Amino acid sequence: GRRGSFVEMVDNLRGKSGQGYYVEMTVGSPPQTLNILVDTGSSNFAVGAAPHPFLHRYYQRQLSSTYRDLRKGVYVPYTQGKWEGELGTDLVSIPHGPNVTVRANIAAITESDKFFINGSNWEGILGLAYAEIARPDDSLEPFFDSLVKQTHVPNLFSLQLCGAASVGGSMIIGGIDHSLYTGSLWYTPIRREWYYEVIIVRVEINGQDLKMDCKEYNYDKSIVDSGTTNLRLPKKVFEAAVASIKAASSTEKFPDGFWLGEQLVCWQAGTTPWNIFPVISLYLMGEVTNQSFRITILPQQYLRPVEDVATSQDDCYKFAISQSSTGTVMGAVIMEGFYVVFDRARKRIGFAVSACHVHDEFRTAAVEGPFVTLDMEDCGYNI
Amino acid sequence: ALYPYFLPI
Ligand SMILES: COc1cccc(CNC[C@@H](O)[C@H](Cc2ccccc2)NC(=O)c2cc(C(=O)N[C@H](C)c3ccccc3)cc(N(C)S(C)(=O)=O)c2)c1
Repeated sequence: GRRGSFVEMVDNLRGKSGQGYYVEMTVGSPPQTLNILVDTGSSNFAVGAAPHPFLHRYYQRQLSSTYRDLRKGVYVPYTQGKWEGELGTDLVSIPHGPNVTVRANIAAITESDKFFINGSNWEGILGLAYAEIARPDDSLEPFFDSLVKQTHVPNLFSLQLCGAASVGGSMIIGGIDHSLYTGSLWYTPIRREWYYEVIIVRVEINGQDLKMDCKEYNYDKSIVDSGTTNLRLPKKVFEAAVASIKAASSTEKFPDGFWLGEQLVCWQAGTTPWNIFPVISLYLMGEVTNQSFRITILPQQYLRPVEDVATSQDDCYKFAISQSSTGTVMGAVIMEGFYVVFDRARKRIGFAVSACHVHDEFRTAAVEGPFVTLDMEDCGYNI
Repeated sequence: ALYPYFLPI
């Protein structure tokens, strides 16, 4: 639509709190309109193409004169949910993105399990990571590769995800918009092009170092993934962080079910005691030798509001740091703090403080550096 | 009033 300038893309994301950020897209001729989840954690573009009780609409191939069948089926399992369907290609646009149309690979989802989310209001997923993790294999070009190859759009995008039961945010395809952040952009390298893999080199909780061998933080990888809710941490790191949070906030008496995300903590509306809870800092590898920077999130990011489970008299929350056995996942808990620039052209990810992050009058999310890391240990997990 | 309290999910 129209000029595709950055001002037209600001605020092009919507969602329900806790159910994913999506952008509007059109597929097929004539255009069929669907809300598509923005997922930096995977690389397949896939839309519902069959009735499903959670879907209010879906893509109908037979209606599109520009659809082509690739006669190959496909199966994707994620950490949460799975789906299968048929590969094909079709014309695709983004009404509040660039002003372009691209022929892209589409998976028509015909069966799924625990994938679609009731009331989330989206009907597909946009995998924005690289080919290497696309199913069935890396020869299925992801959408972002197609868009850059076929158009003039610069090889970057950036995301501003805004926390809380409606959320919003922006995907700027092709550049950086100055009104979505304040302060400076700090960049960490993309270690390998598959997931948007990065290296964490130090973790602090309330300024106190977790004091683990830095390889533990990236065992067996660390990714930035807009399709995952939580900050997911490898088991050993999960355990230490909970301990450290529990101590800093004297919540040793909270049930351990709260800490495994099996129960909500509820306070009188307007009284959440933000300040008993510690800020969390990740130091990320810098762009020069032995330099790093940190990102810092508040409890306002790692405690997430949950609605319609209890009286409006009360705010209730879920602990949204959880355990993983497949590496760190810097999910929405992390991304809601910052403006995040996915600078594929220069193999780097940028963080700046988000103009829209939830904070209080005492504390804000921060992005700070440079720090000289006296340690020349290689923090990446290798074997 | 009793706070905080906990709810299952
Ligand atoms: C094939 O690519 C793979 C395979 C395995 C793992 C990965 C790593 N990235 C995972 C993401 O791609 C996928 C994409 C996705 C799945 C299901 C619905 C919607 C999106 N996300 C998840 O697997 C995934 C999605 C969620 C989740 O609820 N996401 C919803 C949509 C969301 C809510 C709020 C903000 C962002 C997202 C939670 C978790 N957790 C395990 S948690 C409870 O620890 O947060 C995992 C990639």
